[PDB]
Amino acid sequence: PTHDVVGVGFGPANLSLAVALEESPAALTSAFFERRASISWHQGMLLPAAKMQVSFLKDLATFRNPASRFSFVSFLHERGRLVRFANNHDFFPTRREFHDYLEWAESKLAHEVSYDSEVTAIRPGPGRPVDSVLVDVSTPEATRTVEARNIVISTGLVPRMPAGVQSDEFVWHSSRFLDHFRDRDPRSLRRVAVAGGGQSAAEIVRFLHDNRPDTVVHAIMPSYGYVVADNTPFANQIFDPAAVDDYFDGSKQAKDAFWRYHRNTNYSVVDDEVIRDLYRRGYDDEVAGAPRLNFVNLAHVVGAKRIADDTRVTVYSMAREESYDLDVDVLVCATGYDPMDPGDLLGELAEHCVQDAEGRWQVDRDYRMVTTPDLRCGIYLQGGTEHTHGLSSSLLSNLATRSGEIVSSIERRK
Amino acid sequence: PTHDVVGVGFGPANLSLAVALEESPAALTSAFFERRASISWHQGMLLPAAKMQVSFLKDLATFRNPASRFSFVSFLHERGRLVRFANNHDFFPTRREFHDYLEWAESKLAHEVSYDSEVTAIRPGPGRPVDSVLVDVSTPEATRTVEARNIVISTGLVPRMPAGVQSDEFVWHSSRFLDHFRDRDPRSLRRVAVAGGGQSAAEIVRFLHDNRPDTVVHAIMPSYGYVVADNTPFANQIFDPAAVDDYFDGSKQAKDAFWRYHRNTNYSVVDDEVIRDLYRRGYDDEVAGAPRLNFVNLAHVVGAKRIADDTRVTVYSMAREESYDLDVDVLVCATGYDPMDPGDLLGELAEHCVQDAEGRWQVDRDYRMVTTPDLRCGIYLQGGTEHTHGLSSSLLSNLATRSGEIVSSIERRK
Amino acid sequence: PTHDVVGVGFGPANLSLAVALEESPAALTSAFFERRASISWHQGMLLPAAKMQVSFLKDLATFRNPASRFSFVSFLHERGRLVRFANNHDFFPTRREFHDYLEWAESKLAHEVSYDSEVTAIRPGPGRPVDSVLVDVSTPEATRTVEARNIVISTGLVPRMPAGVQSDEFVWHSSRFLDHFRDRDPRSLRRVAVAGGGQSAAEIVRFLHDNRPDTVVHAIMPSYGYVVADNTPFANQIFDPAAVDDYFDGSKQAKDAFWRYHRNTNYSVVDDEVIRDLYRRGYDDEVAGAPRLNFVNLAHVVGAKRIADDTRVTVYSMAREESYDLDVDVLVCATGYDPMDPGDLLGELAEHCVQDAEGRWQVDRDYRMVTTPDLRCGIYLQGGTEHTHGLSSSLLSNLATRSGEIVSSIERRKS
Amino acid sequence: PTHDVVGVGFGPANLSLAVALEESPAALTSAFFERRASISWHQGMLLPAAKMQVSFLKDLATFRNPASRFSFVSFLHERGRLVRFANNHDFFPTRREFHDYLEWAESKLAHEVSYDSEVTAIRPGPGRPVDSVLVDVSTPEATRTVEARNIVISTGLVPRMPAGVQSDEFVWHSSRFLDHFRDRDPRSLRRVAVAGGGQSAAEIVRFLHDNRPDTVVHAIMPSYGYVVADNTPFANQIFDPAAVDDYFDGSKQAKDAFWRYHRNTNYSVVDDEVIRDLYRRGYDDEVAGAPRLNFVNLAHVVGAKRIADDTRVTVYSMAREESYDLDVDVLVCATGYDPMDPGDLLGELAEHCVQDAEGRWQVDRDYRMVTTPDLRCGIYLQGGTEHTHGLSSSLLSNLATRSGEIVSSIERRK
Ligand SMILES: Cc1cc2c(cc1C)N(C[C@H](O)[C@H](O)[C@H](O)COP(=O)(O)OP(=O)(O)OC[C@H]1O[C@@H](n3cnc4c(N)ncnc43)[C@H](O)[C@@H]1O)c1[nH]c(=O)[nH]c(=O)c1N2
Ligand SMILES: Cc1cc2c(cc1C)N(C[C@H](O)[C@H](O)[C@H](O)COP(=O)(O)OP(=O)(O)OC[C@H]1O[C@@H](n3cnc4c(N)ncnc43)[C@H](O)[C@@H]1O)c1[nH]c(=O)[nH]c(=O)c1N2
Ligand SMILES: Cc1cc2c(cc1C)N(C[C@H](O)[C@H](O)[C@H](O)COP(=O)(O)OP(=O)(O)OC[C@H]1O[C@@H](n3cnc4c(N)ncnc43)[C@H](O)[C@@H]1O)c1[nH]c(=O)[nH]c(=O)c1N2
Ligand SMILES: Cc1cc2c(cc1C)N(C[C@H](O)[C@H](O)[C@H](O)COP(=O)(O)OP(=O)(O)OC[C@H]1O[C@@H](n3cnc4c(N)ncnc43)[C@H](O)[C@@H]1O)c1[nH]c(=O)[nH]c(=O)c1N2
Ligand SMILES: NC(=O)c1ccc[n+]([C@@H]2O[C@H](COP(=O)([O-])OP(=O)(O)OC[C@H]3O[C@@H](n4cnc5c(N)ncnc54)[C@H](OP(=O)(O)O)[C@@H]3O)[C@@H](O)[C@H]2O)c1
Ligand SMILES: NC(=O)c1ccc[n+]([C@@H]2O[C@H](COP(=O)([O-])OP(=O)(O)OC[C@H]3O[C@@H](n4cnc5c(N)ncnc54)[C@H](OP(=O)(O)O)[C@@H]3O)[C@@H](O)[C@H]2O)c1
Ligand SMILES: NC(=O)c1ccc[n+]([C@@H]2O[C@H](COP(=O)([O-])OP(=O)(O)OC[C@H]3O[C@@H](n4cnc5c(N)ncnc54)[C@H](OP(=O)(O)O)[C@@H]3O)[C@@H](O)[C@H]2O)c1
Ligand SMILES: [Br-]
Ligand SMILES: [Br-]
Ligand SMILES: [Br-]
Ligand SMILES: [Br-]
Ligand SMILES: [Br-]
Ligand SMILES: [Br-]
Ligand SMILES: [Br-]
Ligand SMILES: [Br-]
Ligand SMILES: [Br-]
Ligand SMILES: [Br-]
Ligand SMILES: [Br-]
Ligand SMILES: [Br-]
Ligand SMILES: [Br-]
Ligand SMILES: [Br-]
Ligand SMILES: [Br-]
Ligand SMILES: [Br-]
Ligand SMILES: [Br-]
Ligand SMILES: [Br-]
Ligand SMILES: [Br-]
Ligand SMILES: [Br-]
Ligand SMILES: [Br-]
Ligand SMILES: [Br-]
Ligand SMILES: [Br-]
Ligand SMILES: [Br-]
Ligand SMILES: [Br-]
Ligand SMILES: [Br-]
Ligand SMILES: [Br-]
Ligand SMILES: [Br-]
Ligand SMILES: [Br-]
Ligand SMILES: [Br-]
Ligand SMILES: [Br-]
Repeated sequence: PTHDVVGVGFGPANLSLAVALEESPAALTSAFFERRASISWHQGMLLPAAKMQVSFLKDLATFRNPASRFSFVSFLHERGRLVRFANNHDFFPTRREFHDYLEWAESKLAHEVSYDSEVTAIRPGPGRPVDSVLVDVSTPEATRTVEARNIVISTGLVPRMPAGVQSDEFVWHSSRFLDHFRDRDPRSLRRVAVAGGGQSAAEIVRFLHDNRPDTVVHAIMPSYGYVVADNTPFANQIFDPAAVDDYFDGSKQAKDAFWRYHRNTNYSVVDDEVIRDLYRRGYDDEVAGAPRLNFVNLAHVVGAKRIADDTRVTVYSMAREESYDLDVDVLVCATGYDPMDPGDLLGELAEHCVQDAEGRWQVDRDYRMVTTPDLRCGIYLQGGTEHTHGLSSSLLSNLATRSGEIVSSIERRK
Repeated sequence: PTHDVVGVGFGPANLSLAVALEESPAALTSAFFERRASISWHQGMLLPAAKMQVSFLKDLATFRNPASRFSFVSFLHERGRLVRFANNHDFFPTRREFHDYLEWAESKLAHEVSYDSEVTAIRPGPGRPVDSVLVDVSTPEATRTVEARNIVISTGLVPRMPAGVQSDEFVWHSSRFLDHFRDRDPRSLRRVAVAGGGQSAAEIVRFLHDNRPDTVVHAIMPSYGYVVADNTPFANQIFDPAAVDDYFDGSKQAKDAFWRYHRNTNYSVVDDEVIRDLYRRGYDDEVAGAPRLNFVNLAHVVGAKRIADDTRVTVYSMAREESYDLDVDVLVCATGYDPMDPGDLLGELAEHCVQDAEGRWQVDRDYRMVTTPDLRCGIYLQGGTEHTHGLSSSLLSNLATRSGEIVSSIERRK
Repeated sequence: PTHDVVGVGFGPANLSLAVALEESPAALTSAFFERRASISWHQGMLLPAAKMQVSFLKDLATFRNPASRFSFVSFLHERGRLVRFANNHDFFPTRREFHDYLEWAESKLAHEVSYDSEVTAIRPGPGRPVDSVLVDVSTPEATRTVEARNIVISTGLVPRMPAGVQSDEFVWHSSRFLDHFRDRDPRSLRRVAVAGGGQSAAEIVRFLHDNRPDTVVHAIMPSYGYVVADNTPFANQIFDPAAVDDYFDGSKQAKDAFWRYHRNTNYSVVDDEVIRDLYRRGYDDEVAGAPRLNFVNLAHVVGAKRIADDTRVTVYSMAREESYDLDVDVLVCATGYDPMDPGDLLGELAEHCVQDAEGRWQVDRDYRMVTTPDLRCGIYLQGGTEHTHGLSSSLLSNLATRSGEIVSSIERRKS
Repeated sequence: PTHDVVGVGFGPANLSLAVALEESPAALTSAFFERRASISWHQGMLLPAAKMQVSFLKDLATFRNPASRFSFVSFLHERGRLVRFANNHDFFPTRREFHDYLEWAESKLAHEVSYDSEVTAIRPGPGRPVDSVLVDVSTPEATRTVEARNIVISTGLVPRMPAGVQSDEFVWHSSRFLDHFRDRDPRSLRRVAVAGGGQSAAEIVRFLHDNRPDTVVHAIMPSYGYVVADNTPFANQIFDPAAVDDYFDGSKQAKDAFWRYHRNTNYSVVDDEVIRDLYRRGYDDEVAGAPRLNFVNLAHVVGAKRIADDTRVTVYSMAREESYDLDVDVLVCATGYDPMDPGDLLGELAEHCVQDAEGRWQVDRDYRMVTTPDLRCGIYLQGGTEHTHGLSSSLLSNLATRSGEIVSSIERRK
């Protein structure tokens, strides 16, 4: 049995794809595979006060269909919270609530996702021309293979550690913060270093300050202070559906300009309110004569070693041009992520995929990889399109339209 | 041809009723009569910067049906302004845009509304007990009559002038502000008095200040300064549909408590931002050495007379306990409105309508007037229920649910 | 040794006064008596996040002297926090910081305040007409009497419990919340009722929510929800120095209008940010499926009794018009305060103080009590002037000007 | 008569110097020369709604002396506007008010500034080593020379036009906008192009939009939309006096990091409120069906020519890598400024001043130019220290401390 489309991974991107498929009048068969036991949307960073970075209007479907049964508003309504929510006058739900929104949408779906199912490889199906791919799925029981005309790869961002630093028992990447943190002894983390100057770093430092009154925190970052995230209406336009076209059709020079001027809409920056809350906390501690937040500015973490009961963090100071050591209990690296890269999954097929001069994957406007003529199957990317489609690639800004264009593309070809 | 329901007036309340009728699976016949040529939603006060006092989520239908084709979001989408709107991160549309929303919703409707049609009386149909009512409609050419099993009266708020003051060519009620203003010679309104301390008074003063750089304005109000409108999330819960119950089922003592603590949510109060804008304007004028805004606090307007080229306003000062005259070109009375009273329209029918101890109409929870067995046809009120249903009666807070409850009620009895 | 002026109590008002005395070129002798061991400014309510309700510009002196050594700005500078503070862009200091500001100002003063000194009575001095008063001061060791040509009474607001409810081991007035709370065992305050819909009530409920995540709280108040405090610029003008004139010279009618329209600038109301924080808290608990905040609206606490291990709170519901019992661990009554009353302290001198029709003290514009000719000794009130001077009387809005006007009055009358 | 110190220019920087001199117990003689007839602080850009970018606490003296007779608070008090101002709860005065503050401070000063006096050169005084400088001052009547042991150069930012574009009758630099705007006839500026994406460009566009209702405006800028200014509390720390030290003592690596991460605090960025107001204006025009603001993003102005009665602006589009002509009435170039150059008055003395490797003036922390032993007189810079002291140089953030440090330095060496 050969499916019209198979989705690899089940985060928000393929969820919105599933929703788009259901709402389309086109009769398309599909299967989705998620390695984890259920939807798990950055649970390691589901901190108490964490808030979405996208407006509730930017949900699974609303921008494409303003009367979707899968809209965030529909979800508030069935939960009996729409009125309460509207009273609050906040365009930004909590991460906690949005996570519930995802699970609610998944349940509503007619079709069933296959959990505990890791896709291990994608191989060319039989014959010429190649009209199908073979998808190798590993369950905890048994391995198997499914066949599909089209495949949609949406496996998410990949944690990135500082060069020369490896994750270990007392060294964590931010993505795994709560998983480690909930599993400690509550008074065996009196000294924590957090590396990074982005949203993750800021939220973790905030949480630590708010959690235990006696934790001392070292916030280590290359800038002189947190840099504000730009979420003013015009800059935010780069996430408009039409701005995808502008980036896509634009020259390399124009693409560079988007990054030069507007990377501060998302990368290595912190939300205004979180910055102000941290600043207020620092100020009040100073007034109380009990400083706890140590901001190590203009600096990078360059190494970590466990020495007896201490995690020894090597810090490079850009001001002094020298390195030194800080001793803590745990090092949290909030040092960001690498883009989704379909390559590692593609091993058979990658040689049917065209690269550009700088060796990156060519991708069509409709998120479809560029292939050899012998490949006729569709390979679509949700994620990993930073270089072709722009800053919206890893974000929640454009779920409805992106998923819709992919579904239309697939239909247009069947 | 006897209609299931006839709507008198076509403002937002009956519009939402029309929408509720179309979305209901119940097959109900209806007709709507509006005395004006088209939807005309306080156009006299459609000032340049005027904002809705209610969230865009509080539209014609969303609270009842979160995926209505008549939602504000659907409107934005069809106009191609949903993305732009979301980027603004403002819950409050402009009055101008909301007016366009109403006209858009009216056009989408399958039913056609009858314009230029004034309802002049409502009479008992032929029968005992009465199973229908007759509805007299006057058009420019003819007069006719319509028979209905239910009526819904939604005529509006009635302009109220100060005691002992009659409107005039030089003495305007705020409701007609732009009708008189528009084409009045600019060089002829150098001195304007505005009576009142509410949202209407504040917006008019602001507009005058913004629009002619030489007008001198006297803002006359009983308070020592504008009182802020309470729109904090808890107080705003009095407009929750569950709060309608809470008022309705509550004792007279409880009802009085709503008004004594929370009338500040709507009556005789001014929006925070409008207050601050006025204050900023006054401050800057002082800095510039050119005061323009004269605030006559602890005061009321008690009379007006035209004397040669001057409108002479008699002001009573509470502080001094005396009266004095103030000469201006025009007096604008932003002195508020009276609730909608169905009584005039009913005439003949009033007698089968039950009153309470204090002489007020009794109304069931579903907005249906209490009648004597002599009457079995339904008379519903959208407006004029301040005493029975509470502060939401004249407002836009609860359109979707009240219209829905009325439609359900009519279907239930049929 | 007869002093020109004696101050009873040493809160911000009398501190203000001490500052005004020092800055005045007039050579006036003065003594201040405070019952407590040191300045103690509503310490029972010094909660972690508590913020001033008045701008830092409304400090001890700035409105009268823009370049005072006692300004809040000066304080920030000396503490090396002025630059940091400026960057925060908030006009409202924390209560904790403001408390440090007061202590700092007191230390800088050339005068020394007598602490642990309770004023127990004020008596007519010798002779007629009375040219001085005698101030009875009780210390832990001894008792003594001092003599003064003028006296300034500034003893502060007085806690007010609900009628028919008495403070106790398990029934606290908000003013003493942290006093009691810091003593009790955490696992023993699982159930708390808080009565009131004002700033105190709201702050206490937020603190409980934020500081113990398994505490259940019942917020009992007469309104349908918290009412917002009006702090918009025009309404705030009622606290302007000139508005004190406007209230004072105005008829009863106009005085009543101030209260009818603008009592919501201060009484029985809650700051916008605190309301939204509480609302956010409730919302997030509902999402998590773990409700903890129970808002009991349109209601009054009418009684409390201890029954075994439970504090039984009798609540009257206005909606239903019945009463019922609610069991908790502690009842906190955030039910407000009564105005300062110079009455009790005055005793005999009250005979020489003139009352109005409704039996209240007559007070001149300069805060001096109206007296018969048999008394020429100045009695000034900082507090307790709500009926003559208006809503600024118990607040921090007008410290600089009021203190300055009292000092000027005293000096104008010395000669 | 040899002065201890001579100030060239009398803007806020030297004004704070004059104040610092008067408050210092040191008896130092001084003279100040200003080319203009009076204090003239960017009057070309004194637009109606223009706000300070710096807090009122950052005034001429307060950070140094919290109880200065020259504080902004003292100013408000004398003008009887301290109470009113505090009620507003806005840290940012208007530019108009601040200008009045300057003039007020200048009048209070005991010292008398010499206006209409343009410094044309600074030359070494007699014999070696030079112990004084000679300052050539040109008045409308005559030219004279004064002698001084120290000199403070504070001549301000220098307007910078685009490469290939010259100011003219219909091509204006933003600095002269009001001077130019005012003579013109309203009916003659129906089409205006404004180049730039910074605070100047944004304010000018907003003013045009607000001041005429028919003007069509082309906003031409290299970014995809306005970039928000970073004004969050850690970011404002860059301007702390203690941060001057951090920048000064830091390596060249560290210095680069300040600019890389935090130039957005000031350069090529727009205040949050101004951005939202422009966005609101664009939105309402679209609703009204009358678009007037044309945002020409990802673009540069590269030439201008007058052709009959139009100004032909050549625009380069990065997106299309192409240029085209845009015809208008006036081109306003809001393309920024070039930092103060100590060097152009310096002439011969420049031989005795030390450059570094990249050819830049060496400057001591106390703002004094590094000289050979042949020069012993002090040359101080307020402005032109971007390289050595950082982003605070042209700004108002640090007037009190900078002026105080310079006064102390001069006293110390005397
Ligand atoms: C803490 C935090 C918070 C946010 C964000 C990031 C982070 C780190 N983001 C960005 C983030 O990229 C976005 O929110 C989504 O996670 C993107 O959804 P995806 O479907 O692309 O992948 P997603 O990252 O959700 O995961 C895809 C799934 O594929 C699975 N998978 C991987 N390999 C597989 C295999 N071989 N076989 C089967 N399954 C496999 C993974 O297990 C995973 O569940 C964000 N952006 C924004 O615009 N607004 C926001 O609020 C946030 N919030
Ligand atoms: C300037 C201004 C602005 C606002 C508001 C009021 C005012 C004065 N309001 C309140 C206002 O009542 C509400 O917005 C609606 O107008 C109420 O709808 P009805 O449909 O109930 O009245 P209206 O909307 O007043 O409906 C009445 C209609 O009936 C017609 N009519 C009257 N008599 C008739 C007859 N005999 N025969 C036929 N037709 C007849 C009238 O022509 C009119 O069109 C408000 N509230 C809120 O919550 N948010 C807001 O933003 C605003 N905005
Ligand atoms: C929790 C809280 C918080 C605030 C406020 C109230 C409360 C309850 N207030 C109002 C308050 O009234 C004001 O801040 C000061 O307390 C008033 O100064 P007095 O100096 O008038 O009172 P207090 O400040 O009450 O001064 C009275 C002193 O006299 C002493 N005393 C009493 N009897 C004595 C005796 N017989 N002998 C000697 N000493 C005696 C007392 O011990 C006390 O120290 C306020 N207002 C505002 O405008 N902004 C704000 O931010 C706040 N904050
Ligand atoms: C529209 C606008 C608005 C602002 C700002 C810039 C602009 C363009 N700035 C930055 C600006 O640099 C600052 O406000 C001051 O103008 C700097 O003072 P100087 O005293 O340093 O320059 P400034 O230009 O003010 O003074 C220079 C003076 O020297 C005179 N002069 C030059 N050469 C001379 C000679 N040879 N002989 C005699 N006189 C001579 C000039 O005539 C001029 O009066 C700012 N920054 C900030 O932090 N917050 C803010 O709000 C603003 N606002
Ligand atoms: N509440 C939410 O919804 C939420 C929460 C967290 C994250 N997110 C999202 O997750 C995505 C990624 O955010 P992120 O914060 O996790 O990463 P970033 O990629 O946004 O964070 C990286 C930061 O660490 C710094 N860094 C790199 N190497 C370092 C080193 N050796 N030592 C110290 N610091 C170092 C970076 O500096 P430089 O880049 O300058 O070199 C940068 O400041 C974003 O889209 C973000 O919005 C969302
Ligand atoms: N951060 C700060 O600076 C801070 C903090 C706390 C307080 N304060 C100040 O101190 C002053 C007083 O504030 P406050 O909140 O302490 O007291 P408050 O303003 O007088 O409020 C008292 C409240 O209790 C209610 N109440 C009275 N009896 C009740 C009963 N039997 N049951 C339930 N509720 C009852 C009152 O309702 P009704 O009046 O409607 O009947 C009112 O809501 C104010 O000036 C205030 O701003 C300042
Ligand atoms: N209210 C106030 O107090 C106020 C008002 C105005 C200005 N200021 C201050 O004055 C200083 C300068 O502000 P500013 O806006 O005038 O200067 P600016 O910050 O340098 O802004 C210059 C802008 O023009 C752009 N640009 C340069 N060449 C261009 C070209 N050929 N075509 C199109 N665009 C071009 C720049 O782009 P790129 O940088 O990307 O190259 C930049 O966006 C700041 O300190 C500022 O805050 C204050
Ligand atoms: Br948290
Ligand atoms: Br968004
Ligand atoms: Br709901
Ligand atoms: Br890890
Ligand atoms: Br483009
Ligand atoms: Br689509
Ligand atoms: Br609302
Ligand atoms: Br759209
Ligand atoms: Br009228
Ligand atoms: Br307007
Ligand atoms: Br008048
Ligand atoms: Br009269
Ligand atoms: Br209802
Ligand atoms: Br319903
Ligand atoms: Br707290
Ligand atoms: Br205030
Ligand atoms: Br400081
Ligand atoms: Br107690
Ligand atoms: Br008055
Ligand atoms: Br005074
Ligand atoms: Br000279
Ligand atoms: Br600032
Ligand atoms: Br003043
Ligand atoms: Br030209
Ligand atoms: Br020019
Ligand atoms: Br303007
Ligand atoms: Br550093
Ligand atoms: Br740079
Ligand atoms: Br163009
Ligand atoms: Br400095
Ligand atoms: Br200094």
